[PDB]
Amino acid sequence: GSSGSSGAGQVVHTETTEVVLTADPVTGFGIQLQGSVFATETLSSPPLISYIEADSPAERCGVLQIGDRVMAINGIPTEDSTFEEANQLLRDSSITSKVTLEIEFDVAESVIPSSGSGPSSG
Repeated sequence: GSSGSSGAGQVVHTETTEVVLTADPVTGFGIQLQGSVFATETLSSPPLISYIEADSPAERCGVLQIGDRVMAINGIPTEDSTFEEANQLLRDSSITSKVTLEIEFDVAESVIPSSGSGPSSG
């Protein structure tokens, strides 16, 4: 579990962002997820953005990285059903011509960088 003198070890926080993709007149959302076909209940893993079509709205934003961490889809708790379910969500989303993807990222915290070459004050 822990690798090294444990104790006073604070961690960073994580936020969530809503991705608004407009089902293009050709490449609706053009989003791909990674999982499986068969399972027991869930997918034994979160649905990560397998691939993102080009010239698509999912890419246009560029906020959707390959292998993202979708915590939900339009509120849907990505933690059950079959890979198809999630896949269906998108398709359906096409109806309203808008799909919501709950992503999760890290946020910079109060901490000084390392003295070297790269990051410059601004």
